[PDB]
Amino acid sequence: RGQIQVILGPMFSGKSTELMRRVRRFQIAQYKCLVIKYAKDTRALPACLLRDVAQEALGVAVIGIDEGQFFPDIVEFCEAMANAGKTVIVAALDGTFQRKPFGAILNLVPLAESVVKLTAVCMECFREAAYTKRLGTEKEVEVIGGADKYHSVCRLCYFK
Amino acid sequence: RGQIQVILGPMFSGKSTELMRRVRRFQIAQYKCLVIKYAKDTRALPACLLRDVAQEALGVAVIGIDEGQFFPDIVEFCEAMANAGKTVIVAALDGTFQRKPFGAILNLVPLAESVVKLTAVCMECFREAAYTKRLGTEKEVEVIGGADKYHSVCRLCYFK
Amino acid sequence: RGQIQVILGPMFSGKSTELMRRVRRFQIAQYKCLVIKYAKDTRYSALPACLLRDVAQEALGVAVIGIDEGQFFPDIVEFCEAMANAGKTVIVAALDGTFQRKPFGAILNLVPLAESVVKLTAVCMECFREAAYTKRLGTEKEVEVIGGADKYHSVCRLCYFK
Amino acid sequence: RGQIQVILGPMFSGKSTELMRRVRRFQIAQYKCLVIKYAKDTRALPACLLRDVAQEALGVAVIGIDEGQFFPDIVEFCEAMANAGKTVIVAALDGTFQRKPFGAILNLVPLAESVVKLTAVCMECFREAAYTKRLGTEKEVEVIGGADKYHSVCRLCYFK
Ligand SMILES: Cc1cn([C@H]2C[C@H](O)[C@@H](COP(=O)(O)OP(=O)(O)OP(=O)(O)O)O2)c(=O)[nH]c1=O
Ligand SMILES: Cc1cn([C@H]2C[C@H](O)[C@@H](COP(=O)(O)OP(=O)(O)OP(=O)(O)O)O2)c(=O)[nH]c1=O
Ligand SMILES: Cc1cn([C@H]2C[C@H](O)[C@@H](COP(=O)(O)OP(=O)(O)OP(=O)(O)O)O2)c(=O)[nH]c1=O
Ligand SMILES: Cc1cn([C@H]2C[C@H](O)[C@@H](COP(=O)(O)OP(=O)(O)OP(=O)(O)O)O2)c(=O)[nH]c1=O
Ligand SMILES: [Mg+2]
Ligand SMILES: [Mg+2]
Ligand SMILES: [Mg+2]
Ligand SMILES: [Mg+2]
Ligand SMILES: [Zn+2]
Ligand SMILES: [Zn+2]
Ligand SMILES: [Zn+2]
Ligand SMILES: [Zn+2]
Repeated sequence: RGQIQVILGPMFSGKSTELMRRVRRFQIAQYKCLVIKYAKDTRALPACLLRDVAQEALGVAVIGIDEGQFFPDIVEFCEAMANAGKTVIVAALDGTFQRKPFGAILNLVPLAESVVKLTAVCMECFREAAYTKRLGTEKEVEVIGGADKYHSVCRLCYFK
Repeated sequence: RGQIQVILGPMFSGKSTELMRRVRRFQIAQYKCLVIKYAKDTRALPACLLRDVAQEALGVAVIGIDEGQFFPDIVEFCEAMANAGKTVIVAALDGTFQRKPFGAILNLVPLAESVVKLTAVCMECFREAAYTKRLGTEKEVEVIGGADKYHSVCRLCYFK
Repeated sequence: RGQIQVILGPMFSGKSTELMRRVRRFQIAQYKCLVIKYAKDTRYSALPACLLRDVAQEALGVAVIGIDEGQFFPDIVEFCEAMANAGKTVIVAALDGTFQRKPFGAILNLVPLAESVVKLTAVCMECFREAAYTKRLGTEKEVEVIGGADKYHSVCRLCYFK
Repeated sequence: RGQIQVILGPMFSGKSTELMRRVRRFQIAQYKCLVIKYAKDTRALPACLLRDVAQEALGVAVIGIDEGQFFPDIVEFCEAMANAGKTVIVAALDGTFQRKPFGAILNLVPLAESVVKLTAVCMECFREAAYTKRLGTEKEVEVIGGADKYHSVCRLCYFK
């Protein structure tokens, strides 16, 4: 009985922490677990493509993926692992700094048995934040960074 | 202080009921409300394009949209209404009978402050259902119908 | 495989609507369902009862039981626990707090027995932010006073104490 | 604008982890935070009574409380702090090993703006667990321990 669970939200909403909470629940109950992280975010197997890690994932019952937006093969991997009877849990940004779909990640939603969107605190007005604002002027989608380069932000502060 | 809330799920998960629950909360507190329904679902203003109802929506504080996947202008409408300070609540299928994104509806996710995926009961094995199976052989995406044409289904029953 | 699900929240949060949404999911899938309402709440908008024991026999022939306004049944705990242990799905909509923000009857005893517990939210009728509580408008002091928005406001913390 | 949030669940459901997730959200946004833990669970200020820690809590905007069931003054403390404009977040067991209310903790529910009940994995059948079973024969409520002394369990496994 396989499954895909998706944890969405802006930056600073605790997506990775929620991923680990969910994974630890199975681990403490003696399930074999594997967590995959995107190798280029360096601020628990590192990977750039999920296929590079698929043999390790096959010998496990529960798979966690952190920063799923950066994996070009996120959809085919999760779907194949869930159909092989694995529980797959994915933490990911739903939107880029432009509030557009981040990579292929939203194609998981129609495939998922569970989808949640977490919330952050607006770093500018301190209300609830749904979005991520880029502070600099860089235009490319992939720019690795933390609170130095990004603010979690509400709708009003996003457009300010 | 505008916002977009999205209620996703397969068929038979009570998306419309949850939309009404949320809308009634505001209405009981004296907010002016408008509910829009897709005119072609024959099975509360009917509409085929949201632009056709934009004038009525402008004089209201809370807008509910049922079956949002069928409006080709869902994204621009919701984003415009939320930026104009309105609370927009959207009930929508996330997936077609093929478990692919239904129209443009997933582009709302990165723009929404709240996203939830509801669950149905599998009509074939009676466990939790996340998907919709088409019973017949028709291949086009838009085919209006209820439990006579569709089953809410789990992963296993979907592929049976 | 029985179950207790609990839907909490202040007044005007849509607890009854969420109850019905959950019950209809099972019904549309061919499960036999029963909904029980508190007989003394005769407000405009499904078996009426004052004690859940009085409808136990009907409940035994069904797979899914919904209970509206569970706070008013003195036998809520033993009924739900017995039905869930007999393999039924029991769904309970109830106020968690009185107008005094105190536990409403025996209803919180269900929480340690329940596999699912949610607390819904209302809109503050005085400042229009999120409301978690119910304020009584009049001066009556007894717990049980039936009424709607004529007698009660859903209210935030600050408006509750105003 | 003060607030009480309550995180309930059986053992091994990640209540502490969810508490920290929520606290870190505020901290990363520059709020002053304090976390209080029950001093007698020695498996972040330790305390036996919340009143012993009330002066520290007054100089802070966000207060987290771990294992709230063990503080006899949980209700008056949280209510007082929330009315003073603080955000109070409480992780706690809802039920003892006998599935009875654990201390005074349920009296927080009618005072709280947010209440959630987390789930664990059944350590005996591996389905969803809502309860905690004591493995030994000791009869007193307070017995500190982990997976050595307790299993998270479903309804059926609880009564087996
Ligand atoms: C918004 C955005 C982020 N990023 C990068 C910045 C970060 O390195 C990474 C975000 O990782 P996350 O793990 O999503 O960021 P986080 O740790 O703040 O979130 P959480 O607390 O929820 O775990 O993605 C982009 O490259 N492009 C973008 O448009
Ligand atoms: C799955 C699927 C449904 N449909 C149609 C069938 C229905 O008429 C409509 C589904 O609308 P819904 O409002 O999703 O159906 P519902 O009433 O069961 O929903 P709920 O109980 O959650 O309120 O879309 C398609 O046209 N194509 C598809 O691929
Ligand atoms: C708060 C409170 C309510 N009541 C009564 C008033 C109502 O008759 C009943 C509350 O029923 P509800 O069904 O909780 O109220 P509702 O129908 O407005 O809420 P929802 O939208 O969530 O369904 O209890 C008391 O008798 N004493 C009290 O202290
Ligand atoms: C069920 C139960 C637990 N305990 C004790 C045992 C532990 O020391 C403590 C457990 O509190 P928790 O913090 O709930 O234990 P946990 O670490 O499993 O929690 P989580 O993973 O959700 O963060 O309570 C009792 O004393 N009596 C009881 O009846
Ligand atoms: Mg991260
Ligand atoms: Mg519908
Ligand atoms: Mg009601
Ligand atoms: Mg703990
Ligand atoms: Zn802001
Ligand atoms: Zn099935
Ligand atoms: Zn208010
Ligand atoms: Zn079990």
